[PDB]
Amino acid sequence: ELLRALPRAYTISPSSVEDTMSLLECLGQIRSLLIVQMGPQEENLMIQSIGNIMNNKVFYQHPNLMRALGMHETVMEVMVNVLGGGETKEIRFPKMVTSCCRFLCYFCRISRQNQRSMFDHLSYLLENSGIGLGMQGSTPLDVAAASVIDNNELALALQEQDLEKVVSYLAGCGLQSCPMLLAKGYPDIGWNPCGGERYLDFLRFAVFVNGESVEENANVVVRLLIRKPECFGPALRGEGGSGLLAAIEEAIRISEDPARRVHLGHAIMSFYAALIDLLGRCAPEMHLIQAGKGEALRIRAILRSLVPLDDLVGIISLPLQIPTLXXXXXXXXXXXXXXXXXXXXXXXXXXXXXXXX
Amino acid sequence: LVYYEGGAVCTHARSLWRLEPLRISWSGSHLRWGQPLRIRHVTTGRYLALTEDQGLVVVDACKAHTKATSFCFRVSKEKLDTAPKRDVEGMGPPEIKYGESLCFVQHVASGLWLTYAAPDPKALRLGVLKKKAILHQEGHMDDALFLTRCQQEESQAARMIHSTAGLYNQFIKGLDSFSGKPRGSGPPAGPALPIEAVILSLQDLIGYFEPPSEELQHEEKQSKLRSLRNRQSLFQEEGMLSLVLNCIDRLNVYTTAAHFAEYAGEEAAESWKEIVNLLYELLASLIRGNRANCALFSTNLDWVVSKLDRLEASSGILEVLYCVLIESPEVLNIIQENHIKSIISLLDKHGRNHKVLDVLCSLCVCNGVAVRSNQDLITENLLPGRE
Amino acid sequence: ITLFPPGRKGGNARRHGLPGVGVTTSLRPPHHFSPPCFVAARLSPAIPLEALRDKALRMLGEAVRDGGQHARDPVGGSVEFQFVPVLKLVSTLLVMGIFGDEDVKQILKMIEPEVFTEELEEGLLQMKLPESVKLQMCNLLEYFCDQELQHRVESLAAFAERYVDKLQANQRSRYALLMRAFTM
Amino acid sequence: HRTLLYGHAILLRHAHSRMYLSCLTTSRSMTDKLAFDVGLQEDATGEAC
Repeated sequence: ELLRALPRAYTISPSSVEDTMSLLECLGQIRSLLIVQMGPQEENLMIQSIGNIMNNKVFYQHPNLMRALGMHETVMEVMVNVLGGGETKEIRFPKMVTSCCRFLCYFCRISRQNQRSMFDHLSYLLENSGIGLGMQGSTPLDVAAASVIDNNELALALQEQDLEKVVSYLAGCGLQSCPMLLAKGYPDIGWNPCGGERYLDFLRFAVFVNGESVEENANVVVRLLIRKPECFGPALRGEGGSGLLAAIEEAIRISEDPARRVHLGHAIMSFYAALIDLLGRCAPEMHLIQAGKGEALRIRAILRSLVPLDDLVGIISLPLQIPTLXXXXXXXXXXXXXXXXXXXXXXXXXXXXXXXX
Repeated sequence: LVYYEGGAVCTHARSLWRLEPLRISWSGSHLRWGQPLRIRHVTTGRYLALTEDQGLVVVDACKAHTKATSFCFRVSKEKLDTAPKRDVEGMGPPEIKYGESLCFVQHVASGLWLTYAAPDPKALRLGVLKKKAILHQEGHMDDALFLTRCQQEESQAARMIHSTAGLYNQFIKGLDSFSGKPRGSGPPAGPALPIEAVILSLQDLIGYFEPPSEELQHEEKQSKLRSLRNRQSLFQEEGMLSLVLNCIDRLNVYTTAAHFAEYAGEEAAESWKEIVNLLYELLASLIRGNRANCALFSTNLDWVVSKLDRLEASSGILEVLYCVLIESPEVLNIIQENHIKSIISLLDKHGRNHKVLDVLCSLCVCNGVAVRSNQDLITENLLPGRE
Repeated sequence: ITLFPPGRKGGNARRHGLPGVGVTTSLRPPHHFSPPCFVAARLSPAIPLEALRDKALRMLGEAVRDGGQHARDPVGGSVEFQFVPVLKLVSTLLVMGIFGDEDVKQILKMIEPEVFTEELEEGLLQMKLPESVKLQMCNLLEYFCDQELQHRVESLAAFAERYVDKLQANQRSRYALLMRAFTM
Repeated sequence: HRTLLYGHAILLRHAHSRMYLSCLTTSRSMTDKLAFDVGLQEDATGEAC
């Protein structure tokens, strides 16, 4: 019994005990409110408790006591209890979901051996994230992305089947439009780019870590991505569209005319830029695999086959019109040109002739 | 119309088939390949038939002739020798063996096989597969009709279900016969009402679902609980639960039924109270012990609360309300405020009773959670006036 | 904080001591009771606890005397009706931690009189119990075992701190002298 | 003679021309990205066979 109870034991220095009392009272308040039926007063006091326990500054110094106290499991059970149900049950009590998601993201960002442990909940977070989008704010997808940030181990170690779940969710978002934007002031445009950009960002965080992409995860996501043509935009898949230049100029023309707070052309170009950037990181890295092993040759041949050359040159040739002296931040944007310049120096490179243009 | 379904339907009593041979004598003989036999669905009371326009449809026994209704069982589709008919008195060798039959339908009059249509529509793909069975000449290769019988006492219950459904249906028709016409001296209605059969069926059905005794051992108690739960589940799925409420409403509309049950005339004033009490007792016996049956009462909370009738059946509706409150916590979210007022007014009209206090206690702190709204509503309804 | 109590007579030592000693210096929050303003979120109503603490231990002695007298009529009509709720109140008060060393004293003796502090009476364990009174006694014994475990934990922590300080000083001495000197 | 199994790569050889079936890089372009033709090659010294 002493052997089993010793992991719970912790020793703290003097002159810091008052803040530990504040932490214990806050955690006792959460523990007592765990059994109470959910309500607006309960969510208000719980939001206040989480906000007060974030600013304690004992969270800054010691994460081992936070890990031994099992606070993360308690907040996770809170999120399970509130989130569980239908989609309208997920939008029921819409607040305080962001508070728990932000708390778990910050706890993951605190230090290692915490991100190892949040990692275990990846699958449950993933299938809760799909219905759990709702309004703008912290989402379980952000927590799942924060579990894999900047870790060579963890990613590449245990990512067996979750990528298939993400690409299947992306394919499901590729067909049909979401009703929540269609209800208020929308042209009923199918295949909404708002649903899918977060999945592409999570995939980008998965494939690229600490400056070099991981080959195995890149190959797996390449295969499950190419197995379904609907995940890519209907310009790439359908013969009605033509590459990215027609789609980009279509987005510009939609942005030019009030009809045919989100700008649809900006969202379209953000989705396409995110897809291009994800394909850019997913290319073989540093060309040292490519010198002797043909798997990188086949992968680079496929990713050359999806995107034709001179389309990116046409994209960078398209002018944004600089207001200078500016204007709206939701237009053509000088922040996605680097995305198109990322798939050029990884799957195309520069010889000498194209350097002129 | 028959369909091809897979899922929860296997446990339910919708999938039942009985083979009736043409020969009455030695009907229980070993099944021979190629011999004519008719397929019956006991709960619906209908026989499979080809007809002309509709295809494989179930039809009544009176309209069913013998050429379309007759089916057989052939191992191979290719036409064998034309002399399978032979009268045997003993059981004989078992031609059909269970677990490895892999037999085919082969309607005998048309000589045209009825495997399945296999439409495969773009429409309704997300949805559970469901194919209408109609005839194909060439047919398919993956029919795989292997025989695995397992009726057991479950089959017994199915027959009773059919019987009681018919009786109750006819009874309701009698209600729908006479409710409109204000009665005078003389015969109210021609076909009359089958009162005693209804009372006897109600008593037998109440006795069929008796809770197991506490004095029995643990293993036997668990076994009886599981068997009762399965029987109640199938009885709910076949649709008796709505049938009970349909019977209750038409009697409940008549209120005092002193001169109001004289709209039926005599023979109904002596049996009204007994019939409504037995129907409430049967309903309370059916709902108790199953979480799904209690959770399905979410829409009927207003139906069970709003009655509170003075004379007919007191404490019978209260038992159903108590069971709904104790078993299913989903009801407690939709309790509202006027229902608490109604339950409290029941205490003042019907006097002090510990069952209403137990109901109010069960309104709060169901399972581990405690609902604060019901607590404060009961507290504000329990006024400082000490009455 | 010492593992074993201060040992007299030198080698002859290692008496276990009595559990439930307030020497432990753990870290638990206060209760925060509130007065019963009886207004008609908010905290629990306040009652004077010392009168209850006396009334419980007192009526406990009265009840154990009544149980030892073997009267034909119980206090509540049955022996379990007179024994269960007072034991429940005593267990709740012991869990909440109000009972002092003197208050835990003679409660622990009412549990068992024969072994306890020293250089007839009938204990509650020895008398026949109707059952469902035994559960509260088991809960009390579990509480005492938890107190013993907590005392063990505090003693282990204190010894750990002093030993690690001594070994830190020893390591500083080892690296300071020798090594640096660089005899080479 | 070895029995074929699921998930096993096989080799096809033409009977008349004694050539091996394979995929080719340059193809007629309808759905141009996902469009590679299939044809014979003389020597089975490649991965496409």
